[PDB]
Amino acid sequence: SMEMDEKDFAADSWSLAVDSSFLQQHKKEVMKQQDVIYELIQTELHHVRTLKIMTRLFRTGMLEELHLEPGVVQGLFPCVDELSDIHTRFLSQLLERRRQALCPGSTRNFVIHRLGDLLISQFSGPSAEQMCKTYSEFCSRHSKALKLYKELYARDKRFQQFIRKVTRPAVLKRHGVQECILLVTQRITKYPLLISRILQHSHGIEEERQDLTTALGLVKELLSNVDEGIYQLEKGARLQEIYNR
Amino acid sequence: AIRKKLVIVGDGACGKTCLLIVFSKDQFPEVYVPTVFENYVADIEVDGKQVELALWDTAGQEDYDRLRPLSYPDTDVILMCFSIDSPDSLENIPEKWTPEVKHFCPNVPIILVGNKKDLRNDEHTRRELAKMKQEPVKPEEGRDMANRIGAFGYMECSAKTKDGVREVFEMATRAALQA
Ligand SMILES: Cc1[nH]ncc1C1CCNCC1
Repeated sequence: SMEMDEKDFAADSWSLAVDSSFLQQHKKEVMKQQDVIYELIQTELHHVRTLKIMTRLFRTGMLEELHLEPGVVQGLFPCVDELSDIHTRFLSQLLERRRQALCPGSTRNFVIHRLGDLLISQFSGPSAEQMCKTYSEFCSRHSKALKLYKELYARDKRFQQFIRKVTRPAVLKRHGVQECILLVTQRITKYPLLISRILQHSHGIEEERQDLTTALGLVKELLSNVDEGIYQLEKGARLQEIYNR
Repeated sequence: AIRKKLVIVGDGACGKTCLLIVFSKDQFPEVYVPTVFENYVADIEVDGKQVELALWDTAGQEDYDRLRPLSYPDTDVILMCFSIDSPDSLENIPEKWTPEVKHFCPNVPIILVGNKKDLRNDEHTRRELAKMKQEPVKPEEGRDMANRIGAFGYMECSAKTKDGVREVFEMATRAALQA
């Protein structure tokens, strides 16, 4: 993550991120709504960051230092460039909505009143088709990626030294290869939980409650679609095993 | 330090996300209680052995039968949660959660955990449940379910007051270290 965004999302909540004199100007309900919106953006910032560790630290490091067979790095990190493109674009929109809302003379005091429309746009049309296609492909190659990682770590000395070296810093404690893959898989099912709690504190404006209710519906449609398009790929699976599923 | 993996399973309102948060921060958050839990690697020393315990949640995955099993690979210990204020969450333990965890995590120890133990003596909880001919889960009812499903053990905790939280995770570490 870039320093500017880390500092903007360093506090545990929106109420601790804004100036206490700005906080005092809002009702309890608005503070509760803003706390959950900040949690969604802070968690999106961390998710994009997980994808950067996978592309820049792991994937790219293996291509430039190790001698792996063609298609090995792709099997370890399936769809990572596609995933990074979806979530970096979604993060840019969420961060621009926060920035537009900043008070003049402030880099931290803001209120987001209209998140619903952004969520309806993200989980509809082409971008929803791309999320469905990319996660259906990623989640079906998840087990193959894990088994390929374990085989390499156990049989290749240079691969094991590479892993131990780039995962040694304490800031990478939660982000080993297998942990990054499970963080990405679990991201999509975090969305209805966050959106439902935002909705619970967004009854003040009838239009906003309707837009969040629609966006929650679209997220659930996407999840049901991804869930139904998953079939775990197995390295060495024979056709007979596949059509006898 | 050895690396072990923990996954917590249970119904949507069993309090599993709150249990992971309170343990990982060593505090019940005073300002904001997070909606979700990403992951955490806890440094734990139990009975003289140092372990890095990776913590995972299944919240959000309850209605997605093909996405949910993706959390199970290489799990070393399962915390199977239910809420003590919800006898209905205990009923689903042998019917749905136990056959799933035994299928995807064969031979992995399961610890049955009764969450929100503080609500056993909560009058609002007692009045609400009595409107559906019910009462908070009794200690023996939790023990008998853990015995029935083949759990490694049965434990109780309160994420709200922190009581029993540390003990559950130290015991989970001991279970993960076995044979
Ligand atoms: C095969 C499967 N996917 N999701 C859940 C399950 C279970 C596993 C235990 N037996 C019934 C189906």
